[PDB]
Amino acid sequence: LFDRGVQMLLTTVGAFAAFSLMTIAVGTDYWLYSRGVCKEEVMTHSGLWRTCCLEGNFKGLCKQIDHFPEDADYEADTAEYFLRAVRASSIFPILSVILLFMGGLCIAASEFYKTRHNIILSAGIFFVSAGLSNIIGIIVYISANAGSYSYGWSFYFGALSFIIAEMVGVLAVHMFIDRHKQLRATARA
Amino acid sequence: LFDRGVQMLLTTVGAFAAFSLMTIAVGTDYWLYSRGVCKEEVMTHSGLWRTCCLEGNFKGLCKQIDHFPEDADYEADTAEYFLRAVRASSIFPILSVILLFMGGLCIAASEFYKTRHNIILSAGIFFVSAGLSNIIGIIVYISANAGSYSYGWSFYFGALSFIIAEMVGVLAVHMFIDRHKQLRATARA
Amino acid sequence: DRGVQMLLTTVGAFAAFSLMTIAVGTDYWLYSRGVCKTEEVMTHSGLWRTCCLEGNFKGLCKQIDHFPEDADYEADTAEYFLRAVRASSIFPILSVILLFMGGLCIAASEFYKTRHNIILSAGIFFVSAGLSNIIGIIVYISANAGSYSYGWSFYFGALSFIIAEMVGVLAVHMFIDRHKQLRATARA
Amino acid sequence: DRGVQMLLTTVGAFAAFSLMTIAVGTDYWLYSRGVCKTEEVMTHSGLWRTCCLEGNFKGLCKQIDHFPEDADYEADTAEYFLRAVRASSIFPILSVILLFMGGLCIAASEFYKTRHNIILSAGIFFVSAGLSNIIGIIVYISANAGSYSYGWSFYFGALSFIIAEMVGVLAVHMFIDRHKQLRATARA
Amino acid sequence: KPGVFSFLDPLAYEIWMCIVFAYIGVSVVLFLVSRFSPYEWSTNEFGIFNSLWFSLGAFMQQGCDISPRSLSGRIVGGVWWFFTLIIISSYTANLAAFLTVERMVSTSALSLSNVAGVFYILVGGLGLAMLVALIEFCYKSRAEAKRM
Amino acid sequence: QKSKPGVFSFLDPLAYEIWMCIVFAYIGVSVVLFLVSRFSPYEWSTNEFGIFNSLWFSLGAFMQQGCDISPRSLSGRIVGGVWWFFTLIIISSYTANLAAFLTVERMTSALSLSNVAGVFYILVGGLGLAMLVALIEFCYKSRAEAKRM
Amino acid sequence: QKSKPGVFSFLDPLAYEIWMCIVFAYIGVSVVLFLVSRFSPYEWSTNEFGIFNSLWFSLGAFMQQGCDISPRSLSGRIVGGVWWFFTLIIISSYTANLAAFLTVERMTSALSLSNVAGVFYILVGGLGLAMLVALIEFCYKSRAEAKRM
Amino acid sequence: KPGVFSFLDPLAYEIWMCIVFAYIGVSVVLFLVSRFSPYEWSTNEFGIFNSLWFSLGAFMQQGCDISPRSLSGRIVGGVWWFFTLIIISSYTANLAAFLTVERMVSTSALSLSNVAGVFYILVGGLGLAMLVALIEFCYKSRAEAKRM
Ligand SMILES: [Cl-]
Ligand SMILES: [Cl-]
Ligand SMILES: [Cl-]
Ligand SMILES: [Cl-]
Repeated sequence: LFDRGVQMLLTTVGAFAAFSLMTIAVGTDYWLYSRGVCKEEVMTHSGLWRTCCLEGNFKGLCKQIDHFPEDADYEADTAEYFLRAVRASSIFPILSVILLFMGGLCIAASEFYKTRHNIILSAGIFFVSAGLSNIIGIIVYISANAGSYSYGWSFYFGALSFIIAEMVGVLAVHMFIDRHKQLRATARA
Repeated sequence: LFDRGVQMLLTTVGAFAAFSLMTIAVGTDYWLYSRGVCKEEVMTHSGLWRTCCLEGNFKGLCKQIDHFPEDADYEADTAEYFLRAVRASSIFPILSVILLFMGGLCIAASEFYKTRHNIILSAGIFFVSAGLSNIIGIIVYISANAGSYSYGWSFYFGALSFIIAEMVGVLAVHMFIDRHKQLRATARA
Repeated sequence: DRGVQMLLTTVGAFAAFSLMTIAVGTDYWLYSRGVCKTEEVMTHSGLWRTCCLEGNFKGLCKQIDHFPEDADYEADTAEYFLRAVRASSIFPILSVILLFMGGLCIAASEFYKTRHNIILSAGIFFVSAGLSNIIGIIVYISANAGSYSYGWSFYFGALSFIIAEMVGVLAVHMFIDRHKQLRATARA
Repeated sequence: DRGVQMLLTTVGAFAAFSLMTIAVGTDYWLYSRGVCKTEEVMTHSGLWRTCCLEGNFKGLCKQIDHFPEDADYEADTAEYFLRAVRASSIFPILSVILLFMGGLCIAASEFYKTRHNIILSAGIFFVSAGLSNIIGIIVYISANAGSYSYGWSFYFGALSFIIAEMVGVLAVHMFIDRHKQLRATARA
Repeated sequence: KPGVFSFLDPLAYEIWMCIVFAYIGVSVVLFLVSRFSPYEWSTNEFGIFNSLWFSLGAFMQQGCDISPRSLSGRIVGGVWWFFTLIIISSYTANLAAFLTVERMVSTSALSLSNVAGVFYILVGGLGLAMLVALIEFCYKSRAEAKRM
Repeated sequence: QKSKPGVFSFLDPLAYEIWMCIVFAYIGVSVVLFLVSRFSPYEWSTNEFGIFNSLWFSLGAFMQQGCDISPRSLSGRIVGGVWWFFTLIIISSYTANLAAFLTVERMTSALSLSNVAGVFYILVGGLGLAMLVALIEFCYKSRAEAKRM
Repeated sequence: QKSKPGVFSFLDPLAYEIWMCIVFAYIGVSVVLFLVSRFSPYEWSTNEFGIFNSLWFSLGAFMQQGCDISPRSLSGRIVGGVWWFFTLIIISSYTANLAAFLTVERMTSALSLSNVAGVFYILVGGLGLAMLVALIEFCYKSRAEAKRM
Repeated sequence: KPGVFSFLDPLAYEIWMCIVFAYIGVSVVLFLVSRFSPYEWSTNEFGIFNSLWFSLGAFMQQGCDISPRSLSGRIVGGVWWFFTLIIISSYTANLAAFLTVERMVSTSALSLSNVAGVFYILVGGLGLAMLVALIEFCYKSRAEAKRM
């Protein structure tokens, strides 16, 4: 919002925080609390890949999430199988992770060859796209889950990561705006 | 829309036409076509005051409209009695007639003592108010009637009179606008 | 005029404060049928007690019980929070306090003509008192929900809110006018 | 550019006219199951005749009867007016005529460069042809109402409407540009 | 077999007629109060043509290029706004009631036959607008050609 | 049996307490918008939100009729946003409860004029009131102009 | 049994033919508005209703999102009025038929995200498309600026 | 006994959360496409603060002081408009369904208890707005008094 050194640090720490939160969300199996089987229905905590027992006879037992169930799955249309494939792959959370990492790489590389103002713009675009990918992944996850339950901290770690991504993306575009604004003043000099 | 002599003539003939149509509507008993008794249910034509038989055993027999029926009317609150009184009196169509006549008197009187520009404004106000009174009378009539049928030409004579009243009222205000606009030009020079 | 506006502001502030004080103290908020000194009979109730009307025990007041724990029920905590808010009548009382503070600021503004921020504080107090009145009305009706009519004490409170809003508007007009006149001299 | 814009306009006008002419003449407007040459079998129908498909009498066309007077029914006259409108196909045909007239105006404009009102007439003709296409589509679907799919003849007509509106927009751009260039010379 | 103009069913014909009359009265009164006073001469663009446009936009709940600024004009606009809000909500609520009650009678989606009438009105209005524009263009061109 | 609808039966979907609180909330919103738009001498004005203009803006927002002016400061925009959300919820609630009333009858046909006679009466009363106010202003200025001259 | 709602199940209240004709009518209205606003050389422009602006005005009118510009001529106002009436009727019909669908189930609970997943997908697709278009314009101007210099 | 925030029932909580996220994403993208290009420097008043205001007004279907003029900004605005129209119609339709189904279960008017939460939100927003205005006034006065 003011000066340049503080804005650099704020954007860098925001990128690092969003990347860490999204990576933790991807790698941790606390996205949903619901009754289920982890091998009789009992309370479970589930993520993107595996679900583990909570307060059951065998606590701490994890099994891979059944994305394409066997034994007469009743089939589905191309749209529903496609959604199941996007859910199983979790590409959009991973795509968000990749875009956040590449935006951070652009921000770090902007220290070297500071005349290349197109790097900061690319970082801003990357962070905005990472937020959009996060939104799509959240919608896909909720839709696949739905069809009593609670959302865990890894789901809300992803929600917070999306928010930080847009705020960091907003700051990066401001720098591109200010860097080109500064170039107009000196040329007029 | 242009000149002054034609606008005078247009406003005068509009006032005369609206007054004649409203007076014909008030004094003629063709406002509604419905089955009823004019002394067994038969097709009837009814107005504001009396209803007469149509294609019955005794055609052309008229009786006064029962506004406050006898023989266990079941009564009502003050609101419905007040509505029935406004219906029976028909003070809004008659008030519209009076306002139209007074606006016409102002328009005719405006030619004598032409310096009194406030007369034309008064005529415009009278015509606008006559239209508003016509609207209220129509709403009261339709509400009281409905509390298969068709509306006759006397009802639509009143509808046309309201339209002419507003158009004549619009023209009268234009004259007041132009008369005072003309006084500014001559004072400017 | 400055004098007329100040007179209108002080009269309105006093009227709003007095109406709200009388509404909080009186018992004609609601007419409804209910038991007394706990037979159905029409009564009148306020914010702290209900009294029988035209009954066998006419004229006898019984304190309103805001926690009907006969069955010892709690359900959710939102109901208990609402009941605690309603029983204390914290919002009508806060509206009274804010009206009194605004009147105090208006009175003290005469002593210190140089200090223009007192008028602004009075305006803020009056607007906040009106908002407190709004919240209190909402809470009262909601608590009543979980035939009847509203008595003149209820409309004493409602009329107090409208007056407090107007006097708050007038006070802000004075803060603006004082700053405008100061700048007309400063620019000149 | 003047040349590029004129070439685009004439190509679009020709394409819209040809698509609408083919849509009106062909029989792949709707796929539905129905009897022929008056057994249920899937057929294809256009605006004048319906022909059996993959059936015992596959390839045989029967004229569509637009007045199902088996029971000698009339009901209201709005239905009869709608059937008369649909049976004649007056609106798709009028769209074809308007497209042809607009193309004629576009072609004749080269001969008379001085006359700028021909371009405006061509634009009006193209826009009116699009509107005629809209009304015809609405009438056709409404008549069908009183499983199925739409064939490529239906979408030939739909694609004709979009092209006609675009070429009409381009033609109006030329009428504007011709008048602007005339005034630049006149002012200069 | 829904009628062509069956989209008008939720309100009675008397309501539609009175809506037209009320619209005319509101437009006329707005023009009267906005323009009659020589002492306000004007600071507002509310002629009879602009008043009718304002009232039509208000009933359709669409954007306004101008809004009344005086007390009387704002009174007229406010009462017209209240009337419009009530009437439009009533239309939507009665349409929902019609469709729901027809659904529980012992396909689902609305068909084009239910709104063909509003489509016809729209296209007829487009045609009338084009005719008005071309007539104005022709009259202006004749005036200009005869002028010089 | 179904009785003849009352004159002001269009207010039925919402309870009388809701209408009263809507009026109170409208007054409070208008006053607070005027206060936060104009009290600060450092904003002198940049905006146009006087008391009359604030009342007009709030009335237009509740009737969803757009705005000739829009707040630009953070606090004015907070007021506008909360008023917008309130208006959306309340109008949707009116429409939904009216639909429920018209669908299920307790103890379907087209709405008759008697269902909306009251809003027609209010409209015509408002037109007459505006006419009276405009005439009174004109008459006041006509005497004042002649008095000065 | 009740099946899981489809992705684009928010289009269910209106038939596919209605949506197709809505698109066609929107195109026709935009083209006619542009034609009647700008063809006449005697109006040269006084208005701002080019083809792009006319499309924007018609889109805003259908979504009931106001207008940065409003037509001023008689013919443009006729186009705007008929489009407004059409939009009012169609939007009310969508809402009413959705209410009927949600009330009576053939062969009540809160709407789940699956009921409206498709609008979210379309929204994010539009955001990505706008980003791509803006980037392509910027890249085109960056090469063109350097080319000239 | 309706809950305080029972006006939010017709839509699930996931829909509300996604509405907030979509609003944020739309505002950010609108600011990005409106302002990032030095070649458009600006001709539009679409900063991040103004873009959020535009998106909020668009979702609430209220008036706009500004509207996008460029192609990308108009794309963002159009898709947001479509989203808003669908979502608001869905809220109204599901509320009507809730009320009708509750009515056909073996008083009638909506009570203040059904909508007390929106009133609480409105008054809390008025208080927060006043606090923001007074804090800004105090900070500016301290800045001015210390300046001279
Ligand atoms: Cl996992
Ligand atoms: Cl008679
Ligand atoms: Cl008490
Ligand atoms: Cl054929």
